[PDB]
Amino acid sequence: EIVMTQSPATLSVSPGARATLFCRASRSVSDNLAWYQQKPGQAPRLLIFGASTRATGVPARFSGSGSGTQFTLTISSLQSEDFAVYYCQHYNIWPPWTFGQGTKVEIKRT
Amino acid sequence: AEYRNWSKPQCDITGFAPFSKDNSIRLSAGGDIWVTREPYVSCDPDKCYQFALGQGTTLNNVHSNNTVRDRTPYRTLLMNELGVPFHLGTKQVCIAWSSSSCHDGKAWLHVCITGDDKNATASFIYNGRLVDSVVSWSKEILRTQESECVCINGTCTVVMTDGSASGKADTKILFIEEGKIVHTSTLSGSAQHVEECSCYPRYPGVRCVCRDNWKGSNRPIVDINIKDHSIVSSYVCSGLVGDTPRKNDSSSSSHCLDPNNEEGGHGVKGWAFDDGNDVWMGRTINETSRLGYETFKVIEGWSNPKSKLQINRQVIVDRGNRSGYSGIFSVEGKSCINRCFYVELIRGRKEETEVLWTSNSIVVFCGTSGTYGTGSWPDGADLNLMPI
Amino acid sequence: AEYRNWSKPQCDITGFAPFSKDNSIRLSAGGDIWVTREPYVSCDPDKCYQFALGQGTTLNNVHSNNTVRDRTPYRTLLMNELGVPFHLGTKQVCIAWSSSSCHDGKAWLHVCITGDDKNATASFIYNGRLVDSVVSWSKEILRTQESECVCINGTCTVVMTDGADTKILFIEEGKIVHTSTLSGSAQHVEECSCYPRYPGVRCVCRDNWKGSNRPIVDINIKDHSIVSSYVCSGLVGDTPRKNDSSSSSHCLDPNNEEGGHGVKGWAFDDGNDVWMGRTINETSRLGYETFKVIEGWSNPKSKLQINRQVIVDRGNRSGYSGIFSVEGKSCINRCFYVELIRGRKEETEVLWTSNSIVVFCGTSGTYGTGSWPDGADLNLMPI
Amino acid sequence: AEYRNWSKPQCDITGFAPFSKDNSIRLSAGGDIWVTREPYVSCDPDKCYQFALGQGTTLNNVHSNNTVRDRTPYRTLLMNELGVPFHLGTKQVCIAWSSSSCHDGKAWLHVCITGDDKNATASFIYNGRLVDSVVSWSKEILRTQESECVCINGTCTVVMTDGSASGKADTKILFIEEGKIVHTSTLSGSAQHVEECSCYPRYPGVRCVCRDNWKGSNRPIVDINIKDHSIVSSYVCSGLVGDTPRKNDSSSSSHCLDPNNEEGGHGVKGWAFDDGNDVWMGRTINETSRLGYETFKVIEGWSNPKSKLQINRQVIVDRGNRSGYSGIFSVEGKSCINRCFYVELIRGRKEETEVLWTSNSIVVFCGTSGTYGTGSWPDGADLNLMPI
Amino acid sequence: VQLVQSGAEVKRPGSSVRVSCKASEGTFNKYTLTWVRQAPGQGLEWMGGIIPISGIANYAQKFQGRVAITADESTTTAYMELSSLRSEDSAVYYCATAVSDYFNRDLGWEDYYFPFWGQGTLVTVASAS
Ligand SMILES: *[C@@H]1O[C@H](CO)[C@@H](O[C@@H]2O[C@H](CO)[C@@H](O[C@@H]3O[C@H](CO[C@H]4O[C@H](CO[C@H]5O[C@H](CO)[C@@H](O)[C@H](O)[C@@H]5O)[C@@H](O)[C@H](O[C@H]5O[C@H](CO)[C@@H](O)[C@H](O)[C@@H]5O)[C@@H]4O)[C@@H](O)[C@H](O[C@H]4O[C@H](CO)[C@@H](O)[C@H](O)[C@@H]4O[C@H]4O[C@H](CO)[C@@H](O)[C@H](O)[C@@H]4O)[C@@H]3O)[C@H](O)[C@H]2NC(C)=O)[C@H](O)[C@H]1NC(C)=O
Ligand SMILES: *[C@@H]1O[C@H](CO)[C@@H](O[C@@H]2O[C@H](CO)[C@@H](O[C@@H]3O[C@H](CO[C@H]4O[C@H](CO[C@H]5O[C@H](CO)[C@@H](O)[C@H](O)[C@@H]5O)[C@@H](O)[C@H](O[C@H]5O[C@H](CO)[C@@H](O)[C@H](O)[C@@H]5O)[C@@H]4O)[C@@H](O)[C@H](O[C@H]4O[C@H](CO)[C@@H](O)[C@H](O)[C@@H]4O[C@H]4O[C@H](CO)[C@@H](O)[C@H](O)[C@@H]4O)[C@@H]3O)[C@H](O)[C@H]2NC(C)=O)[C@H](O)[C@H]1NC(C)=O
Ligand SMILES: *[C@@H]1O[C@H](CO)[C@@H](O[C@@H]2O[C@H](CO)[C@@H](O[C@@H]3O[C@H](CO[C@H]4O[C@H](CO[C@H]5O[C@H](CO)[C@@H](O)[C@H](O)[C@@H]5O)[C@@H](O)[C@H](O[C@H]5O[C@H](CO)[C@@H](O)[C@H](O)[C@@H]5O)[C@@H]4O)[C@@H](O)[C@H](O[C@H]4O[C@H](CO)[C@@H](O)[C@H](O)[C@@H]4O[C@H]4O[C@H](CO)[C@@H](O)[C@H](O)[C@@H]4O)[C@@H]3O)[C@H](O)[C@H]2NC(C)=O)[C@H](O)[C@H]1NC(C)=O
Ligand SMILES: *[C@@H]1O[C@H](CO)[C@@H](O[C@@H]2O[C@H](CO)[C@@H](O[C@@H]3O[C@H](CO[C@H]4O[C@H](CO)[C@@H](O)[C@H](O)[C@@H]4O)[C@@H](O)[C@H](O)[C@@H]3O)[C@H](O)[C@H]2NC(C)=O)[C@H](O)[C@H]1NC(C)=O
Ligand SMILES: *[C@@H]1O[C@H](CO)[C@@H](O[C@@H]2O[C@H](CO)[C@@H](O[C@@H]3O[C@H](CO)[C@@H](O)[C@H](O)[C@@H]3O)[C@H](O)[C@H]2NC(C)=O)[C@H](O)[C@H]1NC(C)=O
Ligand SMILES: *[C@@H]1O[C@H](CO)[C@@H](O[C@@H]2O[C@H](CO)[C@@H](O[C@@H]3O[C@H](CO)[C@@H](O)[C@H](O)[C@@H]3O)[C@H](O)[C@H]2NC(C)=O)[C@H](O)[C@H]1NC(C)=O
Ligand SMILES: *[C@@H]1O[C@H](CO)[C@@H](O[C@@H]2O[C@H](CO)[C@@H](O[C@@H]3O[C@H](CO)[C@@H](O)[C@H](O)[C@@H]3O)[C@H](O)[C@H]2NC(C)=O)[C@H](O)[C@H]1NC(C)=O
Ligand SMILES: *[C@@H]1O[C@H](CO)[C@@H](O[C@@H]2O[C@H](CO)[C@@H](O[C@@H]3O[C@H](CO)[C@@H](O)[C@H](O)[C@@H]3O)[C@H](O)[C@H]2NC(C)=O)[C@H](O)[C@H]1NC(C)=O
Ligand SMILES: *[C@@H]1O[C@H](CO)[C@@H](O[C@@H]2O[C@H](CO)[C@@H](O)[C@H](O)[C@H]2NC(C)=O)[C@H](O)[C@H]1NC(C)=O
Ligand SMILES: *[C@@H]1O[C@H](CO)[C@@H](O[C@@H]2O[C@H](CO)[C@@H](O)[C@H](O)[C@H]2NC(C)=O)[C@H](O)[C@H]1NC(C)=O
Ligand SMILES: *[C@@H]1O[C@H](CO)[C@@H](O[C@@H]2O[C@H](CO)[C@@H](O)[C@H](O)[C@H]2NC(C)=O)[C@H](O)[C@H]1NC(C)=O
Ligand SMILES: *[C@@H]1O[C@H](CO)[C@@H](O[C@@H]2O[C@H](CO)[C@@H](O)[C@H](O)[C@H]2NC(C)=O)[C@H](O)[C@H]1NC(C)=O
Ligand SMILES: *[C@@H]1O[C@H](CO)[C@@H](O[C@@H]2O[C@H](CO)[C@@H](O)[C@H](O)[C@H]2NC(C)=O)[C@H](O)[C@H]1NC(C)=O
Ligand SMILES: [Ca+2]
Ligand SMILES: [Ca+2]
Ligand SMILES: [Ca+2]
Ligand SMILES: [Ca+2]
Repeated sequence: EIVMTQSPATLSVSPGARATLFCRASRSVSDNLAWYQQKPGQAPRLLIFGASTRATGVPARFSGSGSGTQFTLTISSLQSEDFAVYYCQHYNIWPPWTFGQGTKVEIKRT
Repeated sequence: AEYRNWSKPQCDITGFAPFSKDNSIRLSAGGDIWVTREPYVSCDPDKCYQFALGQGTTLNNVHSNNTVRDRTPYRTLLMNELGVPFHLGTKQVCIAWSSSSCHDGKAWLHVCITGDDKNATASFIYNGRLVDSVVSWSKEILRTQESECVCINGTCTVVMTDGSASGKADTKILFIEEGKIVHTSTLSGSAQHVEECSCYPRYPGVRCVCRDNWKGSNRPIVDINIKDHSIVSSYVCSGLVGDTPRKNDSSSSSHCLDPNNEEGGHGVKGWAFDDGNDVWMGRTINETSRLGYETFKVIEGWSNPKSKLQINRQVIVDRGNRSGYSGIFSVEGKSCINRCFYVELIRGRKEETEVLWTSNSIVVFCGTSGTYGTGSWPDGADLNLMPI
Repeated sequence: AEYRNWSKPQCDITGFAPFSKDNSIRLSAGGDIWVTREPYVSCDPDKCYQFALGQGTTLNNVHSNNTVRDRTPYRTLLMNELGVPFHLGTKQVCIAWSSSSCHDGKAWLHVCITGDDKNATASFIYNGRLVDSVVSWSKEILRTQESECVCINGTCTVVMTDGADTKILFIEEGKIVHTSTLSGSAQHVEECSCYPRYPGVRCVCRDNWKGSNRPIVDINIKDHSIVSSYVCSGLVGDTPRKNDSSSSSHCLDPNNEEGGHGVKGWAFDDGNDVWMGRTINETSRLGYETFKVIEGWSNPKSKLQINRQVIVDRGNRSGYSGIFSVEGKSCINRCFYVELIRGRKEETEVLWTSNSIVVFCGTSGTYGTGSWPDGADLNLMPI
Repeated sequence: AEYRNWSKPQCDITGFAPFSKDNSIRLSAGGDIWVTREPYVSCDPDKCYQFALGQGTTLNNVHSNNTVRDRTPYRTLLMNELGVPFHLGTKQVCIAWSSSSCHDGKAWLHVCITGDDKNATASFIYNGRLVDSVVSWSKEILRTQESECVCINGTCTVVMTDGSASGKADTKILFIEEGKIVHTSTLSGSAQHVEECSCYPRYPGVRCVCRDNWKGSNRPIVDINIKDHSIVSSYVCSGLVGDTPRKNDSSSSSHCLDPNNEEGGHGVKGWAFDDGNDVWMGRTINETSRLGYETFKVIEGWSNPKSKLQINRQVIVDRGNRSGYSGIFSVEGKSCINRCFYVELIRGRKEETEVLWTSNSIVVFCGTSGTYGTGSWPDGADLNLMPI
Repeated sequence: VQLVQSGAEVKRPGSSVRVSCKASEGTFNKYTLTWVRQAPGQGLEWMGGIIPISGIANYAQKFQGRVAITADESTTTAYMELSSLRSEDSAVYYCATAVSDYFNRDLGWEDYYFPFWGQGTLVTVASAS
């Protein structure tokens, strides 16, 4: 069972600023990785697959990068829409298709 | 001719000398050669034959595209004398997307599996005519050894599995006499998942080393008693475990009875055999991809779960060159049963995006009591040049 | 079937009549024919087979480029009935970049050499299964006859060299039963063309070091003893060599005249006369001729040739050549083959290197003249 | 197996039913098929084989250009089971630009002629090894039957000629036992030119019908006595003469002893055989070119020089479609020797400038006591479409 | 593509619960259907799925032998029956499409990521009334 790990757990970031969310895998998952946004109470929303391909409904401001054991989701300028939990997930060859414990992108302020 | 019995003792193996190579993919670049995967070698009393599941197409062909799928209606079991590449004159023995074959001392038995995934048929073709068939008992991709079966005093045995791959499967051992299924034993003992057994005769029994796709990176052993159909099972005790993926040799471990859980899930068809308490075995050189191939003897690695003393290592394909399945086959010498093994050398999709097809060469090695040297016998095709 | 013994006397040869030709390179221009080199012919009791070290590729192929290297992991010993060109249905007998084969009267023995140059393995494949193997003893390209071995009462013999260090392996059903280190005065011994000479086996080799005269190795199957010497003929058989006006030989020593390098060739005794074949040119493997030298087996000074035959004229490339022996009704005939190399590096018109063969047999009957070159037009076919 | 003897009587032939066709040129348009000419058919006791002098090349090849020359160092005698087209796996039996073959009841004898025109060698290859050879005795294109030889009690006979074609030639009949030439008889009786004899066993003798290239448009008969090597010769008495060119049937005539002089010069390899006094024979339908092919029985045309009563005509290739050589071969049935014949169907140069090569298909017919119908079995290739 | 699921559930321990998911026309012929859990404070957890030709279903280690996943093209509804419920199973259950079309018995699954998700069914497992 491959273990996905995300950091930081609570990536507090101000509006308009850039955020980057890190994801680690307990062994190389190749580029077989995806990222899911989740607003509080809604179903998850696929943002990235194949570690870098954006999904159908996904604006330019979300970009995925990395391969092997370490991956990053970059959010170039946060709209109020973007403050959500983000789950990492491998889909490399064999079950289980484990998810990360998720990073909450909080709104940073005074 | 009498039925085969393999009563002769096993040869004093000190390593494996090269025996054959096909160059199927190098020849495909200017020739009508079949697209294959899951190749295997088996021998009649006179000569060895190479088998493969042909994707129902040649390689320089429109039908070679998307040949990465392992189950289609078009897959057929190609058969040739060993070393004769699979050219258009090759006999398609039977319709099959999974199979096993063995000469019983009188004639070939093929176990040819085909059909819908949820409802496959296994066809037993003996002396070139369909003698029996059996339907998928767990309705979830009936499948077999993708390598030679074994026959002793005419009773061939084939390990077959049905049910989930990354989960608890249903495995039966079919005892076949002249193609007629005479008995069936459900898998017993502690092997918890048992795909793709590489079997070898170990008179009076047959023994097989398999692929634990679920929880073991150690390989399961199935020990089959032809005289009373009883089955027992266990795992390759070697601390150097044979499956892929696996933990590296510094951190890997095994258990004689249980799947070792270390990188348990997924696997590759491979082999190992006992030499008293020592275990000969072959594995990919890489632990996370099927790159390279090596063989070695592990001192007490059949009996002792903690042993990591390897000796007699041989690179067969260096760590830069792709391998794939591998399988022991047994050759009856003048006064001992030699253990040979083969390595599928997969090329093309999905690892090599330079071509649209997926195919394999093979290379074959035999156990030798005599000295041997070194080399590396990779597939050898240049996919940057040949038909995309 | 009984083991072969070759006890019959040798035929009253008066020259060689044509026996076979493959046209492998002419057929390659529109066909899936294998790239080869170091071909050879050997026969079971019923029919003859052609062997070659296939470069693991067909000729009209991407893998035929740079096939000039003689050792790669992909080389395999192709086998066919004689005259059946090496098409895709050809059996790759074993992995091999150097080899020898012979039917022992019961089944084929192949000696298949492969591996790293510094550490090669020889595999003995008998009745189609690997029976034995032996590692390079001098760690410097283990190599063998590139032609038929010989078997008498089941004990096959194959000359092997490393480094030079040369051993004769005595093989019974593929199991190496004895090994003799080379003895007598042959100082370098590559690529022996052997022929049965009951009770012994005799072989004529390539001195790559100091002889343009060919070494003879005379092998005693009943006690494994080896003795060796050189082809006494003043018309020496190797290439390069000094021209016939200025060449000489010695029965015991390499003649030193253009000694270094060589080509695989053959010769055989006919009482004191020696039949032999050689390239017509003395500095390149162009042409091929055969002739009888009167007393040229016994007498170091003889240059009386007779019964000359051009086999390939001086304009057309040859290559290796090797005697093979065919058991007739009441005498052992000596046949020989000529490799007809084409392409790189002499012919830059193509990227590949391959060979046709042509094969001739000894005849007591009359024969005429001709020239049977390879015959491919490299200006036209696939570059 | 015993040596062949053909002691059985000849079958009650009423015409020839179709037996085989190769489609070699139709298959060449998408296949690696050999370029040939001077094909022939001969049979072992179990099955028939087709032979041809291959021009040392496939047809869709650069080496197929200028294949109109009948003598080159590259010509080899191709051999296959009858109907298996000459593909790349075909065995080149021997080096040969002229040849003859026959199974003696134990093994194949091939007579393979090669060399310089002024100094050719004939090689006798028996049981697959060269047993004897003989040099051109008149130093002017040694040549043989381009069709099966005949063997009775092991002594094979082959007619060979040397010397001028449009002039007085030297002809010898070689008696061969297991490839060793045991006797040689110089041609005797009144045949004045004797090329390319189509022989047939006529126990106790062998009989052959040949091509008079010099003075006869009537065909020479050579009647060979195996028990004492004596030779006698004469001509096909039929007023309907078998050679090409010839005078048309209104104006042609023959002589039982002499070349008829009518359009004597040049010829084509053909055949005829006796049926008591009637003569079965085959000839091109055209009298000035090798277009079409027909067969018929001429009543008393073996014994009577004036007969022109044909009956049982069969078109084999209609007058619009090219033929070429043709040759009887004999097949040992259950209780009679059947006479079959073949027709070379030449295509390409120099008559058909649409392609650069010259090659042939064949078609083969057998004598039948039973009824038969009609047809026309031409070569069938479209030279406007295939490789130029 | 659209997916809609059965309303919320409250269930007694040791019992089963049978969540349903009506997918859009032809969905089960193109995408693997899967069930993914979300325990109230925890991360996502795939339970299993069903292959979109053979209808063969594959389950996660933690649920194998007590979940059943089944589908019917007549209604284009898929159902998850979860047996032997305990308070650990109190979670939102989402049905989701997985792009994986096919399973190689040797090379495993490609593209097992979830582009379309149901609205999620809240399941609660307690002895309380
Ligand atoms: C030409 O061709 C031939 C034939 O192919 C080649 O020979 C072959 O070479 C390979 C090299 O890989 C050999 O396999 C290797 O074998 C060794 C084990 O053998 C050595 O150690 C033995 C044990 O030694 C200890 O214990 C004894 C007491 O029992 C003490 O006296 C010692 O001091 C030690 O403490 C020892 O018994 C062996 O001796 C015998 O063999 C040698 C020849 O090899 C003779 O000189 C002796 O006289 C005697 O007959 C021998 O010394 C393994 O250790 C190798 O595995 C390691 O290496 C692999 C890479 O090479 C690696 O991938 C493995 O995982 C493993 O390495 C790991 O584990 C080790 C142990 O924990 C660690 O030390 C290491 O750091 C790493 O973590 C391998 O199995 C073949 O045996 C040999 N075959 C034959 C038939 O000889 C030859 O190499 C070629 N030459 C050229 C130039 O190409
Ligand atoms: C058609 O096909 C046939 C079959 O292939 C062809 O026949 C073959 O032709 C070749 C021609 O090369 C012959 O090989 C050559 O043989 C001669 C040796 O033979 C001749 O000399 C013999 C010795 O003569 C001396 O001694 C006797 C006493 O013993 C005296 O009486 C003499 O006067 C001399 O002093 C002699 O015994 C031979 O006679 C026999 O043979 C002939 C037929 O050849 C008969 O007429 C006789 O009746 C009798 O049976 C004969 O006269 C060699 O000399 C040749 O080698 C030289 O030539 C080569 C080129 O041709 C060259 O490359 C060699 O290096 C070599 O030349 C060098 O050496 C010479 C001395 O040897 C020097 O003089 C020369 O300057 C140079 O330095 C060659 O070996 C075949 O024997 C013959 N085969 C058969 C079976 O007959 C025929 O040619 C073809 N015809 C056509 C038109 O295509
Ligand atoms: C379907 O398939 C079958 C099988 O293939 C076909 O049948 C075959 O058809 C061909 C047609 O060419 C026949 O060959 C020809 O045979 C005739 C000879 O046979 C006829 O005449 C015989 C003699 O007749 C005279 O003498 C008798 C006394 O003996 C008198 O009574 C008569 O009046 C006459 O004066 C006669 O014996 C024959 O009778 C027998 O056969 C017929 C069937 O054919 C039966 O009806 C009878 O009952 C009886 O059994 C018969 O009548 C030849 O003349 C033919 O050759 C001429 O024609 C060729 C072109 O067709 C031409 O190229 C030749 O050069 C030649 O022509 C020249 O010579 C002529 C005289 O010979 C001249 O008159 C002419 O002008 C010219 O100068 C030819 O050999 C096959 O025998 C026949 N095969 C079988 C087994 O039956 C059938 O045709 C097919 N049907 C269809 C629709 O496709
Ligand atoms: C058959 O095999 C041959 C050897 O494997 C192939 O020849 C080689 O092909 C490659 C790819 O085209 C060449 O590499 C390129 O070289 C050029 C410049 O080459 C010239 O300059 C260098 C100076 O260092 C010199 O070494 C060369 O020989 C040339 O004079 C570079 O700009 C590229 O970046 C690239 O490196 C090799 O140079 C070439 N080998 C030789 C001997 O020239 C051949 O392509 C194969 N042919 C077929 C049809 O299969
Ligand atoms: C396993 O099968 C083999 C056959 O593949 C059996 O081999 C047989 O064993 C006996 C005893 O070694 C051989 O005996 C010999 O027979 C000849 C007559 O043919 C006799 O003249 C000799 O003196 C000798 O007794 C027998 O020939 C041999 N069969 C063959 C074909 O070699 C073997 O016994 C079987 N073993 C078991 C456990 O079933
Ligand atoms: C070399 O091996 C050959 C076999 O390849 C041995 O030849 C054989 O010798 C014997 C004794 O002379 C021959 O026996 C005879 O057979 C015929 C029937 O074929 C019979 O009529 C006689 O009365 C006698 O029994 C045998 O035929 C012969 N085989 C062949 C193929 O010629 C030869 O003896 C061996 N030589 C040495 C030195 O070992
Ligand atoms: C031409 O060769 C054939 C063989 O291909 C010879 O045929 C043989 O002829 C004789 C006399 O008719 C047959 O003899 C009989 O044999 C049986 C036993 O097989 C016996 O019961 C009878 O009392 C009688 O002796 C013989 O079987 C037969 N062989 C075959 C295979 O048919 C033929 O005689 C040869 N012709 C000439 C002119 O030499
Ligand atoms: C079969 O052969 C004979 C002889 O070749 C053919 O007879 C000849 O036919 C031609 C017409 O094609 C006749 O030519 C004419 O002759 C007269 C008188 O010389 C002249 O005034 C005309 O201008 C024309 O040249 C020729 O005389 C005649 N010869 C003989 C000897 O009869 C016959 O045509 C052929 N039959 C068939 C069916 O083809
Ligand atoms: C063999 O496997 C072990 C376990 O995966 C590897 O151990 C890791 O070692 C690195 C440093 O080399 C540490 O950063 C990690 O913390 C270790 N992993 C764990 C899970 O503790 C070891 O590196 C591997 N050895 C080789 C040679 O690859
Ligand atoms: C095992 O094989 C893998 C696959 O080739 C190797 O991992 C790759 O390493 C290179 C850098 O050397 C990267 O560019 C690739 O992206 C890696 N691939 C993946 C899928 O992660 C690995 O180095 C090999 N390790 C051993 C022990 O042989
Ligand atoms: C055979 O060999 C000798 C020695 O190499 C050749 O003789 C020389 O020929 C060259 C011209 O080619 C002269 O310049 C030298 O002076 C000669 N040297 C001697 C020692 O004579 C001879 O030419 C060769 N024979 C043939 C026919 O090529
Ligand atoms: C032997 O073969 C060589 C090679 O073909 C011949 O030498 C060549 O001769 C031509 C002129 O005729 C030159 O243009 C070449 O450059 C030469 N090549 C080399 C490598 O030197 C030689 O003439 C032949 N000699 C004999 C006796 O056959
Ligand atoms: C015999 O064959 C020849 C060759 O095809 C025929 O002669 C040709 O006839 C046509 C007109 O029909 C001319 O255009 C050609 O030039 C002729 N060719 C030659 C070489 O003369 C002839 O008609 C045929 N005759 C018979 C009886 O079949
Ligand atoms: Ca595993
Ligand atoms: Ca030399
Ligand atoms: Ca093609
Ligand atoms: Ca004429």
